[PDB]
Amino acid sequence: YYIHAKHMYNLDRMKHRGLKMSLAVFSAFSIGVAVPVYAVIFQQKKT
Amino acid sequence: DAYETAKWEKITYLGIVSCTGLAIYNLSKGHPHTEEPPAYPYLHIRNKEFPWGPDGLFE
Amino acid sequence: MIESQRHSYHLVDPSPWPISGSLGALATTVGGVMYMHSFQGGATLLSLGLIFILYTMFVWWRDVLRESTLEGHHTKVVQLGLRYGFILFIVSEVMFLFAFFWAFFHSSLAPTVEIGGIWPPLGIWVLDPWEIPFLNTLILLSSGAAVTWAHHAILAGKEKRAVYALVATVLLALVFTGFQGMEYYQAPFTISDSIYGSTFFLATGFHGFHVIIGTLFLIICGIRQYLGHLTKEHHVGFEAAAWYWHFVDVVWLFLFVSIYWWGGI
Amino acid sequence: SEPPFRPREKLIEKQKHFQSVHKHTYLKGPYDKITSVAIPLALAASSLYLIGRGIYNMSHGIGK
Amino acid sequence: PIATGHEREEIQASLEGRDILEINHPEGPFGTKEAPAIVKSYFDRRIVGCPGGEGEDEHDVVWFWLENGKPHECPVCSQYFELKVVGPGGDPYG
Amino acid sequence: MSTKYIVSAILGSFGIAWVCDYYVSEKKIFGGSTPGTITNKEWGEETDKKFQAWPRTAGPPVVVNPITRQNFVVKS
Amino acid sequence: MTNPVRWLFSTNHKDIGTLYFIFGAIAGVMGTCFSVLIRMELARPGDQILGGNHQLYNVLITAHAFLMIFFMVMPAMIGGFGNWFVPILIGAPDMAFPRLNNISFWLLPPSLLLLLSSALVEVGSGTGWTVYPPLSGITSHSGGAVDLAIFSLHLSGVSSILGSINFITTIFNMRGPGMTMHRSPLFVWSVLVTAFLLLLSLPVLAGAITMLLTDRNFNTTFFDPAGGGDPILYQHLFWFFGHPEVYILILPGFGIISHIVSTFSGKPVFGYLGMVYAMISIGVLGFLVWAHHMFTVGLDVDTRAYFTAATMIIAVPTGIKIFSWIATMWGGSIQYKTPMLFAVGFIFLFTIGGLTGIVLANSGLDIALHDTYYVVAHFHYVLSMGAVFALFAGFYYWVGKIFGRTYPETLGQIHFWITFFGVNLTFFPMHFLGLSGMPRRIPDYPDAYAGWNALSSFGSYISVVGICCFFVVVTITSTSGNNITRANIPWAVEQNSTTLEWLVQSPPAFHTFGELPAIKETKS
Amino acid sequence: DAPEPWQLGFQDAATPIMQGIMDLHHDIFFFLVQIAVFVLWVLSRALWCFRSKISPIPQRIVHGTTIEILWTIFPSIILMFIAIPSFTLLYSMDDVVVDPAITIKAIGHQWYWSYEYSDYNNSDEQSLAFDSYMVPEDDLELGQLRLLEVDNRVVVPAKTHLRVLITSADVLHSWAVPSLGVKCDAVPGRLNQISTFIQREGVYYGQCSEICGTNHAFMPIVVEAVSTKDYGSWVSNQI
Ligand code: HEA
Ligand code: HEA
Ligand SMILES: [Cu+2]
Ligand SMILES: [Mg+2]
Ligand SMILES: [Zn+2]
Repeated sequence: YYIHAKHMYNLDRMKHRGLKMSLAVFSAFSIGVAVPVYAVIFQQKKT
Repeated sequence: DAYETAKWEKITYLGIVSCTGLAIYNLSKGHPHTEEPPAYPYLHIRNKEFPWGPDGLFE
Repeated sequence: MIESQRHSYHLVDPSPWPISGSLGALATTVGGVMYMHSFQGGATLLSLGLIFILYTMFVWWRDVLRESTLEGHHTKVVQLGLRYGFILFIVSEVMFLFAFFWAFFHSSLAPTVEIGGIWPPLGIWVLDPWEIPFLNTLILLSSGAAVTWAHHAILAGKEKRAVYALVATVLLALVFTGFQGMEYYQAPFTISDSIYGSTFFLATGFHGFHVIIGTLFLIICGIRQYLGHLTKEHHVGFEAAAWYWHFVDVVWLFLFVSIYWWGGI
Repeated sequence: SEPPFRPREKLIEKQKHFQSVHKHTYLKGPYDKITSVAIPLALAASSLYLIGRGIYNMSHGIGK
Repeated sequence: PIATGHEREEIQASLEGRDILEINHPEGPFGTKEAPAIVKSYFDRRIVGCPGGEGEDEHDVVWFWLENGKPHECPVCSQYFELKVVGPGGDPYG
Repeated sequence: MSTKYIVSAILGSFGIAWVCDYYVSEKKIFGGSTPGTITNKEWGEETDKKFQAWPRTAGPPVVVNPITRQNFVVKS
Repeated sequence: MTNPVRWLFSTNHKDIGTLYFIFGAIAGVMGTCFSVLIRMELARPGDQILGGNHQLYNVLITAHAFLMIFFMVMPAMIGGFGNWFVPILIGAPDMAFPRLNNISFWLLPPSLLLLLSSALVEVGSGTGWTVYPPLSGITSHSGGAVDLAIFSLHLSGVSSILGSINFITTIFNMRGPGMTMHRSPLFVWSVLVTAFLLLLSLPVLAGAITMLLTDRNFNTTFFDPAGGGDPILYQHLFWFFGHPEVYILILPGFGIISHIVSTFSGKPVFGYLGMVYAMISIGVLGFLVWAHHMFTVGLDVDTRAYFTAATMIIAVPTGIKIFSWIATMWGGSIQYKTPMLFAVGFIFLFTIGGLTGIVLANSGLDIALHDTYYVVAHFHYVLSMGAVFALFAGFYYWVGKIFGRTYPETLGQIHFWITFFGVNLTFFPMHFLGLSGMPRRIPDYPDAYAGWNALSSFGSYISVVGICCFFVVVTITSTSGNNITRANIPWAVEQNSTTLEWLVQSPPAFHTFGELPAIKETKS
Repeated sequence: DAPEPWQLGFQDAATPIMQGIMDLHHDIFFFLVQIAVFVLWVLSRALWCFRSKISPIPQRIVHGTTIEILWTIFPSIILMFIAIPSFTLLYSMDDVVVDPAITIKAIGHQWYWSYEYSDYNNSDEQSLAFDSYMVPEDDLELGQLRLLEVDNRVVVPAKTHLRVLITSADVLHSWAVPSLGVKCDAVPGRLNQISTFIQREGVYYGQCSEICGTNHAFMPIVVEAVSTKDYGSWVSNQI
């Protein structure tokens, strides 16, 4: 654990960090622009 | 130090004695209801029926 | 130890009770809607969420008691901070009941043309404001005096009579809630009546709910004082209980005066 | 001046027991094992399933 | 009464008459002509804030990360800040 | 340093917004309709000639926007 | 398992701040998708993409308003920046009452789920942002959508009350040593004042919507006309909440802007006591006026006169604040980085919004301009520009700190310029239409107003481009392979800093303090 | 009177109320353009003359005197100047010295209006009552506007006083015609009074400004102001 670490995150360490953060932000955007559209799609799928 | 405890003990005992007397007074009253009022428009409204619809809760 | 931590504030350790309580609140809210509108899973979901909130609250207070009584993490400063937080909570509740009182007053100063321009509406048999409501005020007044007696029991080093005063107060609060229940059952008018009945019952019901929660707070403090968890110098739970009960009594006094005295006049 | 109905050394024994374990706050004690890993866990699982079913039914207008 | 741990240490200190963190209030006279304006620290290097002021003037606040080996003078009011460890001088995070 | 990049990106942003607008409201890549009052292309014509003399239910035709259009009848 | 403990369980005010930031970004994207859908529907006269179902359009406007006014600015100003930078800045260890912090944040996402499910159930909540009683009555909706939305408001309100109690007790109790109240920075001060407003006002909203709920389902007559209980009661209560609600979305913005100007002008904030007292007075006079939102409903003349006077008096202190900020740039050694860009844009566009607000504050002018897009332009400049631009400024200024990396500068300036141009094009024609007289909240407009709404619709897509650029910036920051330096940024390299939070580390270690700061406190 | 394409500012006035509104807005805008241009100028000159290449020294002043009181006082007199006309407009618009000559109830139903010029009937049941429906898309002639034309418009005599009692029957509404400068709320329980006095003939258009249920913005209002003789003929013919 990293309670006793010099940096709370120490983000550099993880495995190349690039694909992980890219997917993270893209999935954040997908959840932000998928549900609002999906609500309208479902409402038209209804009556 | 303890005089305050004694004094509030005394007045709380007085309070509960008076309250018990007043409870004896209030009870033993028959409480006969008067006649139902005429059905004014603003009484007994049902905008959306209750889940336990026909009569309100506590009846 | 403090000499290595270099500051007397409190540093808590992780506990899933925040997230669990939030999940319980979501359960309670969806169950509330599904019971408000007729649905299959309504009642069971609402009850399950409500007991979930109760359980998480129980384990949360148990954890706080465990820390502060056995681990001893409460120092003077966090002791003060707890008082600060609870005074703020009481202020919030004051504003809530202020909003309800505003609803009543805005509905009862200038009654509309559609209830005759008069108050109370014709055909609503107002309670005599002196048979039951006066007894309820006397009961809560004696309960407040008993709470003060309990506080001066704890402070004066006499840590045995504190349980006697607390149990007397709990008995008075139970008598009060019983008489409020009797008043509800013997009511000559229901909630679905005019604005008078509606605001009366909403305000009185929330006041009674606050009475229930204050009473159970007092029961918890009574059990703690019987078990010895409180001392003359270091006791915040009892002080919170006393302040909350004084709050409930003051709200009842305003409620009695305005609604029962003025509204019936 | 009277201690309240307990010897107050049972509390000292309990203090020793709590300060003499090496876990987080919410897992100390044998009571809390059962409590704070089985009751809230299964309870939240059931709550989550019922919440999902209820949202589904309300949205679709089924099972009135 | 009953107490153990942090409250016990606090109350033992307040019964013995000592203040636990009395090193956390420097409260020294302004300036350094032949006497440094001194602070105290339990670690190697520590944060210190100067509001300056003989008693009439003052500058709002300046935070400087004071260290052991080098005295540091306040940027605006120009007074020295000489540190003196009263504990084990070590990097604050080890 | 970067004013080239900033200005170029601003102009590119305007271009992209224009393309999205053209596809979504001029050709409607997402289904929709257009009123019969705008596609006729002669409706505004009659709307203006009617601001000259707007029909009425009780009384002769009367003008609208007399001030801001400076259109009104004379001695009679 | 250790990571799920550290996230779902940990108290750690910094980590709760990070969670708040992620939630704020998600909610913001959702709100912008709703806004783009609204603009797409309003692009041309006629039925554009909704193809009818104006009920769905009303649902869309309601959901957009809730999402961005409750789940985007508040979880980012209070939860986002507040949680992080109150205890770090004030010079304190972990916040007071950490468990309340965690419970508030984890209450928020269930509130989000309630709001979306309210937008998704049988038909929807087409009642607007301000749920008015008779439309939200059970005769006119009969769905349950309004019940779900009301419970969403309950959960959000309870979470914000818990957070407000947290912040008030922390500022009053958890300060460092020697630090008198008049040495805590203006960010701390604005968070204190906004927390007081959030503690006092929000329970009134809870009471009003509880009363609406028991009017709908449990069949009371609080807002049913037959039996007394006019809807004016609900208007009064909701807006007694509503205006303190809107002087909460901008006060943390004021604090952040003060800090940014102070750190870019090489000099602290001019007239510190003036700033403090002006902000306290804004907080106090945010309560004494609440019906300046309902001039056209039938109040008597004297109430209208009084609320006119109250709005003017609340206008004065913001003027003091803006002039103070202008003064504290007269020093010199400015440096036009992106946080300074966004602070300057904040000041300018908030000035424009405030002047429009003054135009709206009078009575007769509100008689002519009630519920027309003039009001929409007013509060979109004020709220969007002010709050969101302060948010972006704070985000750059302190992503210098949270993650430890730093954004690329040309992309930061590109994003500022794109967003400024787009969102200032798309909201000025709202002023013009409001003057023309089109009513607010309509899916179709007469042919006359079709001229500008094609031009405003051209403004939303630029802002979408800006937001996509912003997320590219966030990703390139989180994967930037070049840490914090002196050539990149000159802030954190300061061996002497006005604010305490810059001289600690790149991210704070875990307790933010191996040992608390001190204060010399002379005159022995 | 009617909305115009690519229009800046208010429509045309046909009521002393609307004249007052135009004048008040113009005075307010005069003062506030002065304020805005001065603030923008001072901000720009502060940013530009101290741009890191002329003044690289912070110059360190933090306490200011006799200028803080100046920008505390001068905005106060600005507010006094821009609140002198508003109060006068309010307290000269409230008074109705003259008796109203007619009375036109405007009951705001759910998605369509209704009117009753009830003051012409000898009985109790009301004569001269009708409904104001929006004309659908395909029921228009080549000239009229879209979703803003009404069957059987409101008729009103011109150059003579009025008194319209706004009220509703289903949900909140608002009677709102901008060219007359009339906007008020129809709340299902109350009966709001609006005293207006048109000055010229012609037709004036307006819309609902409050969220009614689903056909909001399809619930329009049309008021004709016609000569008194023609109004008399129309009423006698409608009875
Ligand atoms: C938070 C406040 C907020 C914000 C930001 C916005 C943003 C926008 N709004 Fe919204 N709007 C409201 C609050 C807000 N709105 C309210 C309260 C109403 C009233 C509803 C009613 O009257 O009932 C309304 C109504 C409203 C309407 C009228 C609806 C109607 O009349 O039918 C319209 C019309 O187009 C509109 C448009 C827009 C547009 C184009 C934007 C664009 O600016 C889109 C926003 C752009 C951004 C730049 C912000 C996004 C930022 C991010 C996502 C990054 C976040 C960063 C982090 C947190 C790290 N809004
Ligand atoms: C976001 C926060 C916010 C802020 C800061 C403001 C600012 C102000 N608002 Fe705003 N307002 C809203 C939130 C906000 N408002 C919202 C959400 C709505 C829509 C509600 C709805 O949907 O119904 C609204 C709408 C609204 C209305 C109309 C409501 C209705 O009729 O439709 C009114 C009118 O009373 C009003 C009043 C004011 C006033 C007087 C100010 C003033 O405080 C502005 C102060 C700012 C300054 C004036 C600029 C700085 C001052 C100077 C530089 C000094 C010089 C100026 C003078 C000479 C004094 N607001
Ligand atoms: Cu306001
Ligand atoms: Mg209105
Ligand atoms: Zn100094």
